[PDB]
Amino acid sequence: ERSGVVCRVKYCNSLPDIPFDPKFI
Amino acid sequence: RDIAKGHLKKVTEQYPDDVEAWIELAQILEQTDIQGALSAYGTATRILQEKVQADVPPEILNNVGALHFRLGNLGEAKKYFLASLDRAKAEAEHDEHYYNAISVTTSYNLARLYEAMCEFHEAEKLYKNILREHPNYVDCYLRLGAMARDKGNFYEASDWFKEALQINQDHPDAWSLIGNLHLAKQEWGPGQKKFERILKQPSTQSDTYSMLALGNVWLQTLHQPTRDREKEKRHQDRALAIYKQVLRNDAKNLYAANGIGAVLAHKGYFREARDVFAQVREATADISDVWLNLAHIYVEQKQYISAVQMYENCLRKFYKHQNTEVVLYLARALFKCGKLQECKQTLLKARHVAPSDTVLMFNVALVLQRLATSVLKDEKSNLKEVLNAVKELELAHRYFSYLSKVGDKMRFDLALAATEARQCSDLLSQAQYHVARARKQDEEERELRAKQEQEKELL
Amino acid sequence: VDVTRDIVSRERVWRTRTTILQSTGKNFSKNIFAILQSVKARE
Amino acid sequence: YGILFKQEQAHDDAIWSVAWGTNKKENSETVVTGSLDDLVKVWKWRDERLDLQWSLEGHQLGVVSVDISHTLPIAASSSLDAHIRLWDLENGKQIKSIDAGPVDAWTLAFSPDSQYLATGTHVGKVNIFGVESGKKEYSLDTRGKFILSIAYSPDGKYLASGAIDGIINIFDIATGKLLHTLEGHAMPIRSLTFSPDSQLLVTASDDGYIKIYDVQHANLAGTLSGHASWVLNVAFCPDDTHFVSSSSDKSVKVWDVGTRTCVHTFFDHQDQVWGVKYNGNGSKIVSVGDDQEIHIYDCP
Repeated sequence: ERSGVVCRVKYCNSLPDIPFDPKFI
Repeated sequence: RDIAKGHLKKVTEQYPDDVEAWIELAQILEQTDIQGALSAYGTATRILQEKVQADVPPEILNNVGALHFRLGNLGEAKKYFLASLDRAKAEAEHDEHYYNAISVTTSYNLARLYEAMCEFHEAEKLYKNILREHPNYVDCYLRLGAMARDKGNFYEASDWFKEALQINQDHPDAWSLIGNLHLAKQEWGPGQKKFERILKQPSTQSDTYSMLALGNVWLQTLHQPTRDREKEKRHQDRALAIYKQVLRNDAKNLYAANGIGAVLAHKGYFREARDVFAQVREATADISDVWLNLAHIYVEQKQYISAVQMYENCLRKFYKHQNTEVVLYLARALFKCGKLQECKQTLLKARHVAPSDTVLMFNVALVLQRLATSVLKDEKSNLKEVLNAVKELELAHRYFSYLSKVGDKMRFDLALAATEARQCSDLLSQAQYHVARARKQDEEERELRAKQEQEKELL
Repeated sequence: VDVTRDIVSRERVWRTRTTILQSTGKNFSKNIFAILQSVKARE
Repeated sequence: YGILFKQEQAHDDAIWSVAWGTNKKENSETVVTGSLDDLVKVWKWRDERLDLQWSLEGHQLGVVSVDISHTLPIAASSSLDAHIRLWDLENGKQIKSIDAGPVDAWTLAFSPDSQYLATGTHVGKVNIFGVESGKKEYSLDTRGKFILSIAYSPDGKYLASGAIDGIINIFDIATGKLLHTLEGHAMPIRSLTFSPDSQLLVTASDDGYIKIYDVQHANLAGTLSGHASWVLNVAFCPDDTHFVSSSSDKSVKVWDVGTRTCVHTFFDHQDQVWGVKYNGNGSKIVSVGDDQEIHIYDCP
């Protein structure tokens, strides 16, 4: 309407964690 | 390695009694395509049977189960690990080859598999079996910690993680995971300089993962009202400096480029952002962040019909049925009809799992207000919908009252519901105006159906 | 102990942390640093 | 063991709650559904086939809970509207609308004698309502953050509450006081089920952990790992031998009470299942979800 919907707009950035692939003998 | 590939496809078609030729085929194929390694192991399983009916050594079978772990073949991967452990048991006397140690890492893989089954009970069992017999091992010590991290941070999750540093303070993976715990506590933002400085010893450096974590904890500082105070401008340029550093040491990191595009988008260069995010977009689509950040640009051009589809494309991961910030970032300047009522439906979906939010109950009141003023002003509309309009704005006024009594807001007090209250009062007046018009349109439709009744009597 | 070196030698790591961040294609950063300098040309 | 009935596109919008009547007050013959499309569809399961008996409206927001009385052929519905509408099923007519104003309303539960009506509230109180009065008789006040899940003891002697971050609160409904404040979970609980003998209790959090607690001394009988997603709904097999698990990954694992074993899993909903209930013995199993398609699972 008079103004848009409110948001805490952030261009965030995530991180992958440690994979732990099953090991290869 | 390329010459290895050439020699391997120099001998794969051949057979000068090829035995291990498939073993060293797949031994480089584990970096590469996994299916090639599968095929190599497939005929390698056979080739140990014809010269003599010899059981396949369990190192092969453990590794092919390890391949199927990253494939969909999880069940026969489990069968591979079982028969691997049996064949290691069939290596009854081979402590030279250390079948016991092979069983240790095989059990580690199988516990990691039980985690993929979400059989965390048996995962606990295998992990504690190994740690009670080889407590020097760390990865089992922290996957247990990771499992309780899935339950939560201040568990023995955090303590297995810290004792993993106690057994091995040189261990960068666990040390990173220490601050990964502290990512949950974002109020421990500026404190993460210290807990991500400990292994900024240059034996561990360069650690791209940690320094990108520094960039990320440095970017969460942004979107504050202190940018005009040059503070977040300095923060933007400091994150930019981190991103230049990781740029020079690695051109092919993608989380970096996501960071550069994010900080310049926070610098207001959104036409200068979709391009840099386009690069990581072809690089790999399977980064959940870039889906959001592109659609933020789209709604910044008000390109909703390019944005919300890619939002629900981000919803195509098997992570969470109502992620909250995604539908928040969905319902932003949503102004068309489905951008209003189906917007309400999305807000209801979020509210269903998140009825605690003040912002969400404010936003449903907002969108109900928008649709109420969409049906009473130039409308001249249906009876039933304007009957629903008074109830829905009454509900909206209930939330206007309810939120205003609450103290805590999203660090911006919502006494703005008060002007919505004067609005909804004049909307009551407008509704009392237009419900009379509804009765008028009802009586004229009655008279015209009388008019068709008489003429059909005439026919 | 002997178990530690005994296992970490014989296994292999094909999947680490750092090359997750690095992309499997070849996305150089000159284009990235060119537009980095280009926004500095607006500055 | 499989699916008997599948009900294609049973609702316009996603179902959130299910109610299948257990008795022989013509409620084994029917199903009650509660959805986002504001439709309370009374589904008469007649001739072993699922027919629409009534479609009830007026819940202006999406329905959060539906339930069927043990001792009566009537039903009740809640939503975000905070107008807990009470429904008569022989006619498909509303008995009353209990305004749990202004917003302070959550999922409901028919009492085992169907006299008291428990619900969750934003403050942490548990508000009890007269089925005849529509009035908040008394609120079971146990502080916390938000109340998400509740269940009566079917033998009518306790209450248990699941909160927004894993708070388990044990009550004596004969006196309405808190017995135990159990804390085995940290992540939100959406469903909890008293045992048919009310000797055990099931927990369904965002961790896939079915932590089963004893009731008579209020201790952990055992934790059971479940799906990969969030487990959402649970019902006991009424002969007190199994329990079913609705999750957030299009998958319904069926569990043994004792051996802690997924005795069966269905995958049949292509979308996230929300609600589950058994047969009067537990052979039939009803099941809803965002597929808007209701799957009925015969399980001998």
